[PDB]
Amino acid sequence: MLLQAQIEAERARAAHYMSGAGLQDSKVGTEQAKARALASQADMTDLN
Amino acid sequence: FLEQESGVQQARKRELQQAQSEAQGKLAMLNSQLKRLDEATSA
Repeated sequence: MLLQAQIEAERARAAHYMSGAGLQDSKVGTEQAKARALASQADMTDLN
Repeated sequence: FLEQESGVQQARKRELQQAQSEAQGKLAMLNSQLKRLDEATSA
């Protein structure tokens, strides 16, 4: 009980959470790119 | 966007066809008088 509940559960949860944090930090850049692209499209529409 | 604001967008799109058609037709039709001169000098 104790051995598995400690090694298997908690360390795995830590790894999962760190991976999630890295993923969010990655997604920030895609958000930036989307913002820039939409701004450019709006500029095109205004020109037309 | 930059092109449509005063560039190749409306510079070339006439230039291409007008220059090509005019030059081709003019050169062929100028060669027409050369062919006719050959006609006259031959038969």
